[PDB]
Amino acid sequence: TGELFFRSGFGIGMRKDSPWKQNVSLSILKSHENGFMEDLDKTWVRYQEC
Amino acid sequence: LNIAVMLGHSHDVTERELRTLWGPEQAAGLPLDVNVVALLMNRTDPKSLITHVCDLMSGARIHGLVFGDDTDQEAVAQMLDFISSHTFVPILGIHGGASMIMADKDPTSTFFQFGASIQQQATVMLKIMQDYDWHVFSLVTTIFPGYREFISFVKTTVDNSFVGWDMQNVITLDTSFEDAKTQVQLKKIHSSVILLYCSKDEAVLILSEARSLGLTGYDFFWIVPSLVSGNTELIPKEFPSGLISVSYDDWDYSLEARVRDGIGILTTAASSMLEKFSYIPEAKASCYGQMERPEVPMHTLHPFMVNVTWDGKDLSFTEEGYQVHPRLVVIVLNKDREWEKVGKWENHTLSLRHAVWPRYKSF
Amino acid sequence: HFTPTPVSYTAGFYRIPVLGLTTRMSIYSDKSIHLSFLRTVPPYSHQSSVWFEMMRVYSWNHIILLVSDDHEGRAAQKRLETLLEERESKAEKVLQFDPGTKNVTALLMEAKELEARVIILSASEDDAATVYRAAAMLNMTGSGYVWLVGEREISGNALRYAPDGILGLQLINGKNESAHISDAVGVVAQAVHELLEKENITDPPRGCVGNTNIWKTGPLFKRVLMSSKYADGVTGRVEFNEDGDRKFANYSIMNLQNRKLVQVGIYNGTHVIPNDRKIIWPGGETEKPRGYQMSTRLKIVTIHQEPFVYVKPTLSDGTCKEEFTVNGDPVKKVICTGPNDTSPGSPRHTVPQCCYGFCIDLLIKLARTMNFTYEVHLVADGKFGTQERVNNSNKKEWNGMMGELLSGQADMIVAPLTINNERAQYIEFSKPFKYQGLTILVKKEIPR
Amino acid sequence: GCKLVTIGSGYIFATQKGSPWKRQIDLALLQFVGDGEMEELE
Amino acid sequence: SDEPDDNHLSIVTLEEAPFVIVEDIDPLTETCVRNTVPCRKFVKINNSTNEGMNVKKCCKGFCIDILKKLSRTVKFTYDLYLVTNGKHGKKVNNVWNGMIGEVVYQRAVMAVGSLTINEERSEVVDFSVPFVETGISVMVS
Repeated sequence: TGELFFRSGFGIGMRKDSPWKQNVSLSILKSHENGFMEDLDKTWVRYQEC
Repeated sequence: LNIAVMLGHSHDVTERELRTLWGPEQAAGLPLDVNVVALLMNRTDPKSLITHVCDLMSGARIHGLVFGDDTDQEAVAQMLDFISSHTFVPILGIHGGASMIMADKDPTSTFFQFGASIQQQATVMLKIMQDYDWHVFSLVTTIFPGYREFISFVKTTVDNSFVGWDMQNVITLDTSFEDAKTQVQLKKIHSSVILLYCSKDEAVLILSEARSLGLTGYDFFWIVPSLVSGNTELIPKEFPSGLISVSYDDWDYSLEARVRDGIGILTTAASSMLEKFSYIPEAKASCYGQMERPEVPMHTLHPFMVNVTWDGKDLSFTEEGYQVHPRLVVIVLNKDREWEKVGKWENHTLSLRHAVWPRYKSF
Repeated sequence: HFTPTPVSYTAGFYRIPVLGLTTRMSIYSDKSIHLSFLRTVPPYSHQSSVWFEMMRVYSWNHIILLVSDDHEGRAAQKRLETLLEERESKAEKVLQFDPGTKNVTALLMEAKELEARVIILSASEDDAATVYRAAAMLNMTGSGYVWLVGEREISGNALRYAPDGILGLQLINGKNESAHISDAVGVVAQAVHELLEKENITDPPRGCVGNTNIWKTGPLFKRVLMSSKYADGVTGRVEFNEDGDRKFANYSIMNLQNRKLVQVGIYNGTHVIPNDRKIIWPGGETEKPRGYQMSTRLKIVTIHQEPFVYVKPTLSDGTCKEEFTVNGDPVKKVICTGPNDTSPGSPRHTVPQCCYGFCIDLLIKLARTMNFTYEVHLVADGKFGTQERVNNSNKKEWNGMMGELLSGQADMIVAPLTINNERAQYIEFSKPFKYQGLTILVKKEIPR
Repeated sequence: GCKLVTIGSGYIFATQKGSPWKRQIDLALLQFVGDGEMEELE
Repeated sequence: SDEPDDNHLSIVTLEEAPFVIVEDIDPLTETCVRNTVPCRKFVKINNSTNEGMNVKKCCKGFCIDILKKLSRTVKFTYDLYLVTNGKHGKKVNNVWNGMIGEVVYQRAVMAVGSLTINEERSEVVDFSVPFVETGISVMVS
């Protein structure tokens, strides 16, 4: 019940001097654009009901 | 065995001999034959240091040191380094310039002082801001050597607080006799409680300016520590009501009470010597020779000054020689501008006050 | 140990200014206790600023700092950290020592764990010499292992066990003290003739008896000495810092080559002049090395959260099974080292346990597209971890997963972490997966 | 009248460089989402 | 008698309802409407004379309330104009138009919009935090 309280995103724990924020976030853009987010929606999220 | 005492001209010498006799007949009856040599002076003078110190080091290698002066020069306690390192004799600083702690205690220093313990100053100032809920600040220091320390104390101990103290920035007056730049930096005060860390003459200057700035109004408040109060015997003119200091003054104490307390501290350190040794590293002979080395093979009082308790009062000291259970007489100026007893910090370092919120009362 | 304390402080009863001629012990540079003591020769901590110039010539970001814990050492640490955080450059490690460390080998094995091979040194001579032994002993000297050395370690046996190609420092006109005599007498003479132009010149006390008063023109001595400029010195411009140490005294950077110092670096105070004598970097070639070498081995600790990480046991082999999804697809599974009794104050036994979920699929996608390997662990706490107080009631510290990244133990959090502003102040997220928020479990009521 | 039904019940498909402003803007947005003033605009 | 100041942020966005809703100058004894900022359009004279007269027009919406919040939090000055050439960004032999054309060619040093943070756009332009959730939806009767 209720709305999404504190609407944030689910990110990755990355140190500030980590140089690989870049291409990982590019792969994140690919996951949103090519539906790999939707692929995990199929493969882990959307199975069950009552 | 031997304790040397140099004082400001004050309560007298035979009085201190009677105080030593009463401390000897009081308690902890001393297999060591403790013998004390005391004098009254008024000097900040190093030839007096050479004469008195070297002539008492020639005489029977005196092992204890107590110093309560009627002085204010801070660097004297810093010049006790060469006694602590060219005699390696432990030093006790109760009043005077020996009280003025600005010497961060070296591993070669043998300092233990009844003076205004700096970390405890910062914590007690913050608990004063707690206990009447003065969350809104204004911070004015200067750039005397050692005030950037206090800037670090205020910043860290507010940032280590979940209270969320309302911060107005540390307004550091750069040099003296600016008198236009100081007024520009002190028109930047826009709150009630003004926290000062300065000298005494600069406090005269800042109060003379702030009586023109309108900041010495009597809904403002003024909590200024023992850097400016110092001798409560000296009450200069421009210092109004509601000035709040934190100092180890003999309002709650006397001279000879603290004398007997500190001699008892030395005798518990000497009893811990007689526990862990059965012999004592003697004091040096002369100021004019270095015979073999400074090898402290018999391990002087720095582990032995750790644990000291007297008469229900833990007179023990920290790693940097500050008081574990401190005294911290908190003293507020009133209408008559009289240094009077308000706060205490002897019970688990907790405040013991009069619940009088209003103190700036038309001086 | 007869570096000059006593004459200085016995002049420091009544706040009398003293100029240390060639002293480099930055204990004396501490204004808080050493009141009125200024120098014609700046100490090594000013040299700390000089190494930042190396940064802007040699383009570094990963820094190894080695400090024998001294008031000199901690003051140099303060200057280093200020000049880092002004340019936002970030050091990796500051390992700490006493003068006398010989079992450096544990801290050396810690030093084997970095991209950086940039070694900045501040300790005594024999400290350095034994380290040049133990690290060489590690092997730890190869091209990239660049030794950035204070001049105390350019004396004694620190000279005699160091390798070659080491960048060291030399202050120009440090030892010819006759030039210091000429410069200092010119400076103090015109400073006196600045003093005599002022007013209320207080009389200097004859006796050290009865003179119970500090100098009044003490700060006026200080205002003369800080504000006087002497461009016509033998050493260059005799003009001071806000430390009373000289600005723009000429610097040189040297290289033991067959243990023979070779001139490369020249500074007025800041102006970079590399000499034509090349820098053979102190292992291999003259190529500017990289303290940047990745491992593609990512320390991951995983929060016990299903379905994100289903934490199930392995087989009796310690290995995961052969299972399938609902789709009949074999699950990407991870052996995860983690405790059995996942509670505080319990016998915790690091067991391989199977892990299942979103983030494993994500990491193997990133293994394919990114070419990294992943070192996956379970949380001993089972918690995220916040800023809470440790005893003495002020120690605000990040706990849990935040405490694991901020201690160097974990290098990655691959877990559904909500974007937190305070966490982003320390540990910055990538682009987030799911734009979600908190919801509320309410019970299903029974029918009538 | 709102008989015009969009895609599902909210089923969403398709699920300057070097400025120092980025930290300021992003921590500010963490403050606003932590305070919900974007929800006030909503 | 200089006093240099670099606080003026050229923010040139599209008319995007309800993020950006542009009104005209109201004759309310001044040019001051309670929620508006004047925004200088380039109102072209003719087709042959394309001289865009910078006409101040009243401005409201989400993003202008957000820039008011940033003048209250980040506390700087923000220069509002409107986009005429292109809408967001067009790879016209990778010569960007619209928002991205104003960002890359630094016409709009700052650009807010209702900008979709695309992977192709993140290749070219950096982006902030998402502040409004979106994606692709389908509207039907």
